[PDB]
Amino acid sequence: MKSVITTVVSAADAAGRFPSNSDLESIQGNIQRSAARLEAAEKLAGNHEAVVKEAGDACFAKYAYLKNPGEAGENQEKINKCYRDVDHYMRLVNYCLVVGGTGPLDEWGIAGAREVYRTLNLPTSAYVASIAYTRDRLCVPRDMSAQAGVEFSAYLDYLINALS
Amino acid sequence: MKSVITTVVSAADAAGRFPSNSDLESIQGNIQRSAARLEAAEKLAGNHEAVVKEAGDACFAKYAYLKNPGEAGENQEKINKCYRDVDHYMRLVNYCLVVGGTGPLDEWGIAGAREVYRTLNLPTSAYVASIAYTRDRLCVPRDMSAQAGVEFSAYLDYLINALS
Amino acid sequence: MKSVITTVVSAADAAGRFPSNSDLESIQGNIQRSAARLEAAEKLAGNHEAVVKEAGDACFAKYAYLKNPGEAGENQEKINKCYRDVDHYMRLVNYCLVVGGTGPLDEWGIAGAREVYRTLNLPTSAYVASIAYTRDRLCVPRDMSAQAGVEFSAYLDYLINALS
Amino acid sequence: MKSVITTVVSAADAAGRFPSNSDLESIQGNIQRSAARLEAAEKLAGNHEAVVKEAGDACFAKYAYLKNPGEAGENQEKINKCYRDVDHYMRLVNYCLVVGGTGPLDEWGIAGAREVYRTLNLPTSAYVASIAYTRDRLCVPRDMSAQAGVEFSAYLDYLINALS
Amino acid sequence: LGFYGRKADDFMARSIAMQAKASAAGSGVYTTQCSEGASKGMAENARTASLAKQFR
Amino acid sequence: MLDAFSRVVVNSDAKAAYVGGSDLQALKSFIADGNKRLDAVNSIVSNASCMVSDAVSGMICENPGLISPGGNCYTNRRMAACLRDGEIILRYVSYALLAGDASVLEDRCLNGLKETYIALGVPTNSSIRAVSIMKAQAVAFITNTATERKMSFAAGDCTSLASEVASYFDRVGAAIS
Amino acid sequence: MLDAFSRVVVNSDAKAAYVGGSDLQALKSFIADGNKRLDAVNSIVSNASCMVSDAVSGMICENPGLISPGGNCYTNRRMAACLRDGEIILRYVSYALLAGDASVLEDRCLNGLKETYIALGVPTNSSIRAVSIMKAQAVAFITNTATERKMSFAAGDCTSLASEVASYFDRVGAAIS
Amino acid sequence: MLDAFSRVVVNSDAKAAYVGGSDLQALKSFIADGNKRLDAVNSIVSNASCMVSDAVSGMICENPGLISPGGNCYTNRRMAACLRDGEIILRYVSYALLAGDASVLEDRCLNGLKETYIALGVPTNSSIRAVSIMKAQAVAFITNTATERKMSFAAGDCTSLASEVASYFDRVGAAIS
Amino acid sequence: NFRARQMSAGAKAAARFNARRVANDWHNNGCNYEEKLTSRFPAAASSVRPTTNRY
Ligand SMILES: *C(=C)C1=C(C)[C@@H](Cc2[nH]c(/C=C3N=C(/C=C4\NC(=O)[C@H](C)[C@H]4CC)C(C)=C\3CCC(=O)O)c(CCC(=O)O)c2C)NC1=O
Ligand SMILES: *C(=C)C1=C(C)[C@@H](Cc2[nH]c(/C=C3N=C(/C=C4\NC(=O)[C@H](C)[C@H]4CC)C(C)=C\3CCC(=O)O)c(CCC(=O)O)c2C)NC1=O
Ligand SMILES: *CCC1=C(C)C(=O)N[C@H]1Cc1[nH]c(/C=C2\N=C(C[C@H]3NC(=O)C(CC)=C3C)C(C)=C2CCC(=O)O)c(CCC(=O)O)c1C
Ligand SMILES: *[C@@H](C)[C@H]1/C(=C/C2=NC(=C\c3[nH]c(C[C@H]4NC(=O)C(C=C)=C4C)c(C)c3CCC(=O)O)/C(CCC(=O)O)=C2C)NC(=O)[C@@H]1C
Ligand SMILES: *[C@H](C)[C@H]1/C(=C/C2=NC(=C\c3[nH]c(C[C@H]4NC(=O)C(C=C)=C4C)c(C)c3CCC(=O)O)/C(CCC(=O)O)=C2C)NC(=O)[C@@H]1C
Ligand SMILES: *[C@H](C)[C@H]1/C(=C/C2=NC(=C\c3[nH]c(C[C@H]4NC(=O)C(C=C)=C4C)c(C)c3CCC(=O)O)/C(CCC(=O)O)=C2C)NC(=O)[C@@H]1C
Ligand SMILES: *[C@H](C)[C@H]1/C(=C/C2=NC(=C\c3[nH]c(C[C@H]4NC(=O)C(C=C)=C4C)c(C)c3CCC(=O)O)/C(CCC(=O)O)=C2C)NC(=O)[C@@H]1C
Ligand SMILES: *[C@H](C)[C@H]1/C(=C/C2=NC(=C\c3[nH]c(C[C@H]4NC(=O)C(C=C)=C4C)c(C)c3CCC(=O)O)/C(CCC(=O)O)=C2C)NC(=O)[C@@H]1C
Ligand SMILES: *[C@H](C)[C@H]1/C(=C\C2=NC(=C/c3[nH]c(C[C@H]4NC(=O)C(C=C)=C4C)c(C)c3CCC(=O)O)/C(CCC(=O)O)=C2C)NC(=O)[C@@H]1C
Ligand SMILES: *[C@H](C)[C@H]1/C(=C\C2=NC(=C/c3[nH]c(C[C@H]4NC(=O)C(C=C)=C4C)c(C)c3CCC(=O)O)/C(CCC(=O)O)=C2C)NC(=O)[C@@H]1C
Ligand SMILES: *[C@H](C)[C@H]1/C(=C\C2=NC(=C/c3[nH]c(C[C@H]4NC(=O)C(C=C)=C4C)c(C)c3CCC(=O)O)/C(CCC(=O)O)=C2C)NC(=O)[C@@H]1C
Ligand SMILES: C=CC1=C(C)[C@@H](Cc2[nH]c(/C=C3N=C(/C=C4\NC(=O)[C@H](C)[C@H]4CC)C(C)=C\3CCC(=O)O)c(CCC(=O)O)c2C)NC1=O
Ligand SMILES: C=CC1=C(C)[C@@H](Cc2[nH]c(/C=C3N=C(/C=C4\NC(=O)[C@H](C)[C@H]4CC)C(C)=C\3CCC(=O)O)c(CCC(=O)O)c2C)NC1=O
Ligand SMILES: C=CC1=C(C)[C@@H](Cc2[nH]c(/C=C3N=C(/C=C4\NC(=O)[C@H](C)[C@H]4CC)C(C)=C\3CCC(=O)O)c(CCC(=O)O)c2C)NC1=O
Repeated sequence: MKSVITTVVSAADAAGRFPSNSDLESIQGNIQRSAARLEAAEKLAGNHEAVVKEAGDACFAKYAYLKNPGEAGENQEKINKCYRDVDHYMRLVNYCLVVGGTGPLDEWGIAGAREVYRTLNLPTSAYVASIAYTRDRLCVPRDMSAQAGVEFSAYLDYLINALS
Repeated sequence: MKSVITTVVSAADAAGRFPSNSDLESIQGNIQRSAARLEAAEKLAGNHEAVVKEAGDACFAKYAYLKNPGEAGENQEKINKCYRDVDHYMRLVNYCLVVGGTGPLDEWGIAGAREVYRTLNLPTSAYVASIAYTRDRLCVPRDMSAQAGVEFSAYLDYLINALS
Repeated sequence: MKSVITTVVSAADAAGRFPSNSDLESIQGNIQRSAARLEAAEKLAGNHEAVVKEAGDACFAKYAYLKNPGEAGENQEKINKCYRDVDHYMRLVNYCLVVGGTGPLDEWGIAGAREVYRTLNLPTSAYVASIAYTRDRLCVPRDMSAQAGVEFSAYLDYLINALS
Repeated sequence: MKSVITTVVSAADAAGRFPSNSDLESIQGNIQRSAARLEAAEKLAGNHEAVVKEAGDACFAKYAYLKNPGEAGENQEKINKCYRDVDHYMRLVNYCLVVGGTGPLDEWGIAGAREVYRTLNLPTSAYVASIAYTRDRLCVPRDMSAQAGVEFSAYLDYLINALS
Repeated sequence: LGFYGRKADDFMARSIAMQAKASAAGSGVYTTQCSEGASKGMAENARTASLAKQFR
Repeated sequence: MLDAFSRVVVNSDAKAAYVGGSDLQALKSFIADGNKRLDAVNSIVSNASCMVSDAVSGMICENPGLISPGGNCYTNRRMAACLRDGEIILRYVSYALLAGDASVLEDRCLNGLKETYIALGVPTNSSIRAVSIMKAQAVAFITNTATERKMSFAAGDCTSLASEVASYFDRVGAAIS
Repeated sequence: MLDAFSRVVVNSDAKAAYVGGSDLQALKSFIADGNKRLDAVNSIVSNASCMVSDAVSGMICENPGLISPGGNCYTNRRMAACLRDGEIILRYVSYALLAGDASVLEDRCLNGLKETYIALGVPTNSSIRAVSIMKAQAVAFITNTATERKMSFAAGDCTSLASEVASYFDRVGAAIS
Repeated sequence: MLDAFSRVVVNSDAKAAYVGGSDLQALKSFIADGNKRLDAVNSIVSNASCMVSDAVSGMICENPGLISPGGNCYTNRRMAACLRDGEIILRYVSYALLAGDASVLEDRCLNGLKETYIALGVPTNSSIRAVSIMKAQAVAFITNTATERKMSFAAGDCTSLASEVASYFDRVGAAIS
Repeated sequence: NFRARQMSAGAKAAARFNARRVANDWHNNGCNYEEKLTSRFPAAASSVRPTTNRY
């Protein structure tokens, strides 16, 4: 996991040490901006079927070569698995708005992503660019609050950053 | 444990090596001065009830503040445990005249003494000074032999040294 | 080096510790039997040219095969080096009667003896048996004192033991 | 004398100038040097009984023709006369380590001495073996401090530049 | 980082190892986890193992 | 390691569930009770040097048979290791009071903890008495119901945190048994 | 870890007792016997490679089952691993006599020794046979009943050491069985 | 490492000198002064907590520049390393007093030790002051010229060890200079 | 290898708690799977040797 609980209660154990006031201070920043963090979570829970479909053929507009046989998108059975694949990325980013850090991303959906995809001849360049479509796809005083998009947008360009 | 057996049969195992004549030499010094070492042991076995009582209120003369409530000597139930505490130090120093080194002291009554006492609000300054009362409390040609006090007195100032 | 000084002042440094009376006791056994140890040293200093010649062709009686070409004793130039070789063993055993332990033997003339000799096609079986000739070659109330031969003879069968 | 301080005094008298800090510079440069220089300057008064029967006869080990008629050992009181010129030439080496310069010798030792020794016909090429034994027996980190025997060499073979 | 710094650097790490040889021998035992040999003596032969590691 | 915000996502991922507001209101009330949790965990670690003494001196004033030599627990390094083992478990449970979840406990100490104790000769019946006195003083310390020591607070209910520490210490006691 | 000096202080440790003037007259035999104990231990360590070469040859005298190929002990590294294991009983039974107690023998080899030998396929009957050769040659070396080796001694008894060394090779014979 | 029994052999091994009774009698004085040599070393290890509290308090009595903050030796961890460095130099001279030789001082302490202190920033002049107090009290401890503390002894001259310990402490001082 | 299982019963019992004291805290931070691999298998997580000394 990955949160501020994974920082300070682990470092006090790594020092063999009490939860001193360095550790008690670090979780106060959760409290004053969990209200900033957790109206973003029900947006992509409310749009968990809305923006998966608008990101797939926005990716498949700029990656339209896949439909030949012998590639990653040779039939609709691939595309039926492909909207599963962006949504499984989209599940975890919703959960990282809850745990604070990128907890469910790294130990489940990020580490060893660069041992899988082109071995299964899946293009990694379409994977970041489907996400980079949704990275700029926001409008901060109109969709959500202004205190909600800066947790959302910093996780989506991280998904291009973590594949780097 | 801690003796010359703990030096040379362990270092030959730490070298992966025979008991060569470096190891056979080191125990010869036990033999020529065990007679020097082991008429000191029956002195404090003969005085195992004599000098526990003379050290407690010699300590409690120079530490007479303990008898208030809220401290380490608030009742006689503490003092009934307190003559147990100096005697439990006094048991081990008798045994170190037998094993040669400070064998029963370090692994039983010395290591982690500085994690216990003032946590139980017991003063460590009275602990060394009760022992330092008994450190100079000797008379080498009169109580024991002259070859017996130099093993005894070197262990008692060690008890102040090991608490340092 | 290898003596009782190499035991107790090194183990007190290996414990990070004072020279306590375990260390002060171990050298007392030097003092009471250095007179036992050091009339043996001037025997083989007095016979440093006497028993080198009597050990070479006692070895070369039971190892008489060496005089052919292509072996370890093909000329007198080998035998001129061969009385150097037993004397260089004989120098060190004289010094181990002075330092107490086998100090000059192991770090100079013993360690890595089993990487040299048959690589230089020198027979190691003649090396221990030239020494084992001199091992029983003693007479304890007649040559030296009775307290002198038991340091001498225990070092010579050690030379067969250290080559094992 | 030519000392550490005395150079800039006459240099202040040369121009009419004053002591600056560059005139004050090397007084620090001796007190940063002489933390161990006075050890061997004490050990020239601390080993001067074994070395008078080392360096007094180290001439005689090489110059064995001193007992020729017409030399310094034909009579017994002139064997004393070369021995005091090792006894004064290790009490003046005791006096030369402390000045900084060659202070005893350029007023008393070198002062005319190339004229002196060949009309009394004493060989000044035999005076080098009183000094050459004080140049090879010098094992520095066991006899003195490790810096101190390097500079002790430098006063000592400057005398060899005077005699040869 | 200096000749003076280089000859300083092996002295305290010898003292760090001799600090840590004195926690192994906190109680005065050459404790059995440290082994540096075999049955036959051969720690002079394992000197040449460790001085190879000193050299390599 | 894993906390109360992370307990609610490891089950939803096992059913591939997007976490919505059906269960978020338990965590809004958890983040409501953040400073209440803070005003709990300050008072535990403040006097915790006194708490490990009050355990192991109260553990032995019911049983002097440990200090009776030839027993397991008489000598001072043994008592140092007793006060090692006494503080470390109190150190570990204070991470769980901060977490609101006991998953910081279960891997770092609870794995094989009892089987090492019978391999060491530790009597676990004295251990379950010792953890009870630690449980006894801590519920009086997260409240202001101690003997003499009274920290200053803002008032209100803290028994819901006291049911968490009551569900923490016995889970250690279920693992050292 | 513990000499025959110190067997009589760890049982007085269990009673909160001290070594008073009744238990140590066997110890005042044990310190008056300092140089008769010393005159036995030169006689063992002088001929240490005799005794490991007399035991394994006498073991291959009585048993040609191991010398057969596919047996336990027939080949080169294998018989070299015997002279590892052949001396290490003699290596610590020296210190059992040097300290006077087999407590220096009980933890340093006898822990886990039997179960490794079935894990290595070592037959324990040849192990208990070769240690009985090592007992029979050691009791003829501490005394004056060897074949040719005649060291200088002062007369008197040392059958008290002959019973001490007989209670040692049986203790290693019970622990490799 | 190396000592007075081994000092007389390394100049004789360098010349292949078969050692006979021309240099034995200087060691025979070391043989006869065995118990006199141990008489000084047990008065110096019996007050070693006094001397480490006497010297650097007497060093801070003469020069208060170190306890000024921003100086060298002022704060709490900083004073723990003062007793750390100050005690270990007393351990090494007590090794050196026993060997008849400061060789064991010369290799475990006296290699490179000087410019580690100025790669740290230790003033070397304050360490000459602390070692000179440790030179001056130790020569008052090996004789009976202490203030209050008089142990029981056998009388006579023992200046020959006072010249030995004074030739050891300046070897410490010239090494750190 | 024999002197691991020879020496004690409690120091080798303290080893299996010590094996998590190098791996959990400074070798596999963030991976819970690699964290419970230590607490289920300490002796397997003890020769993982991530101090890259090229051995
Ligand atoms: C082969 C069939 C066969 C042998 C090989 C040999 C082995 C053997 N030896 C003994 C008994 C002893 N061996 C001793 C050791 C030595 N004796 C010496 O003279 C030298 C100095 C030394 C070897 C370096 C000793 C002291 C004994 C005790 C009796 C004795 O003095 O001889 C046995 C018997 C073992 C037992 O009875 O348990 C064996 C098998 N003998 C063979 O038969
Ligand atoms: C500060 C103003 C100041 C001090 C602090 C104190 C330190 C000091 N002490 C000496 C000399 C000695 N100290 C000795 C040690 C002890 N004396 C005792 O009575 C007990 C047994 C023991 C301490 C546990 C001894 C023996 C001496 C020698 C003389 C004497 O007998 O007192 C000095 C002088 C050091 C020197 O001369 O180089 C100092 C600075 N004195 C202070 O002035
Ligand atoms: C973990 C225990 C330990 C401590 C403390 C320590 O200093 N070293 C280890 C184990 C150990 N090894 C030995 C003994 C010897 N080692 C050697 C080889 C040395 N020679 C070398 O060139 C090197 C590499 C730097 C080493 C280590 C030798 C020759 C011995 C002699 C013993 C013998 O069989 O005669 C020892 C014992 C002595 C010591 O204090 O080092 C230990 C504890
Ligand atoms: C957990 C998801 C981490 C993470 C793990 C990775 N580890 C990689 C290699 C690696 N990891 C370990 C420690 C761990 N792996 C094990 O198999 C065991 C024990 C059974 C442990 C404790 C080791 C020792 C190694 C090297 C070889 C190996 O795999 O065993 C790895 C591959 C890249 C790399 O070499 O580092 C990954 C991705 N990495 C993460 O991002 C999360 C936090
Ligand atoms: C469609 C818009 C994409 C595309 C998607 C495909 N992904 C395929 C397999 C696959 N994808 C992932 C990553 C994703 N799936 C997950 O289950 C999780 C985590 C919960 C993530 C992040 C994985 C790990 C796998 C392999 C296992 C699996 O099938 O789930 C896939 C099928 C490939 C095949 O079977 O040949 C497709 C079509 N591929 C594309 O190129 C566009 C960009
Ligand atoms: C009275 C003259 C003393 C004093 C003594 C007290 N010690 C108390 C507890 C205690 N003491 C030790 C050290 C000692 N006891 C041992 O069993 C052993 C080793 C065998 C030693 C060295 C320990 C480890 C403990 C804690 C466990 C125990 O009770 O044995 C004590 C009771 C304190 C309390 O219960 O509050 C007293 C009164 N205290 C003093 O201040 C003077 C100097
Ligand atoms: C003659 C009775 C011997 C025999 C002797 C030979 N040794 C030869 C070389 C040699 N020997 C040693 C060991 C010995 N020499 C030493 O210098 C020292 C230590 C100070 C010892 C213990 C060494 C290390 C060497 C190699 C270097 C050297 O030459 O000194 C030798 C010459 C062999 C050759 O050059 O081919 C001979 C003849 N050889 C025998 O077989 C009988 C038993
Ligand atoms: C100056 C340094 C001393 C001092 C030296 C003398 N000591 C004399 C006798 C002496 N000292 C001891 C105790 C000592 N020997 C040991 O073996 C041990 C511990 C390992 C210690 C502490 C003894 C037993 C003796 C008598 C034996 C002897 O040396 O003959 C002594 C007189 C010699 C004599 O009596 O024949 C001197 C000059 N004595 C002093 O007064 C200052 C403190
Ligand atoms: C801000 C982007 C610009 C302005 C207007 C627009 N509003 C748009 C709204 C829109 N957005 C989505 C996807 C949306 N739903 C989600 O859950 C998430 C991510 C978490 C996103 C981005 C959808 C389906 C709509 C249409 C229905 C609606 O209005 O809610 C938009 C995109 C184009 C569109 O489909 O309408 C623009 C443009 N106004 C401004 O001033 C900003 C420039
Ligand atoms: C030497 C200290 C001075 C002299 C005479 C004294 N003798 C004293 C004896 C004494 N000592 C004790 C305690 C004693 N018993 C022990 O088991 C141990 C330590 C292992 C000690 C120290 C007791 C109970 C007595 C009195 C009975 C007796 O004489 O045995 C002593 C202390 C005061 C006293 O109680 O008598 C002094 C003083 N003579 C000298 O020349 C020494 C200066
Ligand atoms: C004791 C062995 C038997 C008896 C008489 C013998 N004396 C012999 C003496 C002898 N030994 C040597 C070598 C000798 N010199 C040394 O330096 C060393 C070792 C350090 C030794 C062994 C020499 C050159 C002689 C002859 C001159 C002399 O007597 O000193 C001896 C050996 C044969 C011989 O050469 O004479 C025997 C036999 N008497 C007994 O009762 C013992 C059985
Ligand atoms: C205080 C100042 C002082 C010195 C600088 C040295 C140097 C020195 N040596 C001698 C004096 C002498 N030096 C020698 C020495 C020798 N003759 C030889 O042929 C050999 C080379 C060498 C053998 C050791 C002799 C023999 C005399 C006396 C001259 C004589 O009486 O024949 C003298 C003459 C005055 C005197 O008698 O002391 C001086 C100054 N010694 C000192 O006292
Ligand atoms: C015609 C039917 C119709 C609806 C029911 C809603 C649809 C709707 N909204 C919510 C979801 C929600 N609904 C509410 C609103 C409330 N929650 C309460 O308990 C209060 C009674 C009330 C306050 C006014 C909130 C706050 C959430 C998000 C929290 C959650 O339920 O998980 C849920 C349950 C979880 C989910 O699926 O998201 C549903 C079915 N829109 C519709 O068109
Ligand atoms: C002021 C300076 C100063 C010196 C130069 C020496 C000089 C000196 N060295 C030795 C005597 C000795 N010196 C050494 C030491 C050594 N032999 C070697 O092979 C190495 C080069 C060297 C350091 C390892 C030895 C081993 C002896 C005794 C045996 C011999 O003479 O070789 C002696 C005889 C008495 C004694 O042991 O002290 C003297 C006076 N001492 C001093 O005070």
